[PDB]
Amino acid sequence: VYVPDEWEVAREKITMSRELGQGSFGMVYEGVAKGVVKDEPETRVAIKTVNEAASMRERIEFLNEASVMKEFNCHHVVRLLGVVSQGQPTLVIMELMTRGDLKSYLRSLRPEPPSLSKMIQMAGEIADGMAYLNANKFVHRDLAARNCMVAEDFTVKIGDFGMTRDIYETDYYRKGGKGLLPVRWMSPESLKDGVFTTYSDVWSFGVVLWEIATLAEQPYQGLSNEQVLRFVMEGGLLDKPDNCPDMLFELMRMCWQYNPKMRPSFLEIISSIKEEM
Ligand SMILES: C[C@H]1C(=O)N(c2ccc(SC(F)(F)F)cc2)C(=O)N1Cc1ccnc2[nH]ccc12
Ligand code: NI
Repeated sequence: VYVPDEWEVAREKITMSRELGQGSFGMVYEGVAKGVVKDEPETRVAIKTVNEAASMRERIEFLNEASVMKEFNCHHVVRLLGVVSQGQPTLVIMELMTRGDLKSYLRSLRPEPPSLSKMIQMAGEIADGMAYLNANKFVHRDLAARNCMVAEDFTVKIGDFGMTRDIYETDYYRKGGKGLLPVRWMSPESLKDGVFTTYSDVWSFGVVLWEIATLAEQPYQGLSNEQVLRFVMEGGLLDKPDNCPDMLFELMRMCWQYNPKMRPSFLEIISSIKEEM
């Protein structure tokens, strides 16, 4: 969009309530949208916005990125509901994930022993999505607990809040003063040669596993960003989390195989888990 399609919807249908946080292209809100889900009058939505400052060509960056999600149909990726293109506010509508990001959820559980089952359950839902994504030649590049989203019924879905929430600023290194990088989630090949594949994603899934087991500790805590680079690229791995089940630690190690070709497909992982069930 360029070229509005059947996805285009009316600004009037979309009422915005409170804020969620800062997206790459502008703020993001809670809200409600009528006639966007069939057999359903009203729908709780995340309204993503561009900026009353940033003009046409970075307003197109935004829409054409969301044009990619039109292809998608996984109950385990966050759903595009519509677009609002013609008009100065310029916003995208998305199924509202009501329990927020998975890092926040896991941290909300700290201050009071999560079942192998519960964790295997989540890890399976996460791989469902990533399996679909990588199926459709889509490589996420920032798979992390902070980009997994939780539903009213505790279902996990792959999303992407972007690299720019105040709340997770310690999760990004500005390497070279070039882009923000999730250096703690990145494969040695992503770190050295800037290589991003479906297996760069399987590396980050292993880190997410680690996050699930730790109720979202900072990976490689006690290492500065430059030291993580050095550590991982030089063959270095994360330690087995305290009270981590073996099932789970051994997935993480398959995901952290140095040589990307030795790591498994999300399909391999879904297979691997779905026996333990
Ligand atoms: C910022 C908005 C958004 O644009 N995305 C998103 C971006 C790309 C894809 S496609 C991919 F998963 F990457 F493959 C999916 C979702 C989100 O997750 N968002 C956050 C979000 C969505 C819903 N409910 C929420 N609650 C609290 C936050 C929140
Ligand atoms: Ni499911």
